[PDB]
Amino acid sequence: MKFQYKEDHPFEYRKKEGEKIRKKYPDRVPVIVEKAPKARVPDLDKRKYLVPSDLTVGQFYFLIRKRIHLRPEDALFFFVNNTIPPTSATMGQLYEDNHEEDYFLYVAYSDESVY
Amino acid sequence: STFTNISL
Repeated sequence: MKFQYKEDHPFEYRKKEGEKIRKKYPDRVPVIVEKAPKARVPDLDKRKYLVPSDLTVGQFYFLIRKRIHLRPEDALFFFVNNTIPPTSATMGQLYEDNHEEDYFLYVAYSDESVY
Repeated sequence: STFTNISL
């Protein structure tokens, strides 16, 4: 999927951090958020997040739109494992169903509805 | 490497 976070961090390091943070914060989930390749939108100022497990995917989506300063008129989509996630899922549910072997959840965003 | 915390 090409996340710069993976390019910058050896797997063993990611897995150790993800396991530790999930044990430490049972009510939060570790999430990497990055702009998809080719997307015509801003990069986020931060890519590594600790997100409340009860926040919904839809709420997190609107928060990300604000953090990249997107006008409400503009398009944006999330991709998790190359799939647009259900907006009513909580971030904890999305994490449980989609975290990688390093215990991080990865979310890409794009102005195009295809990753 | 710090995490950015999202508040509820």
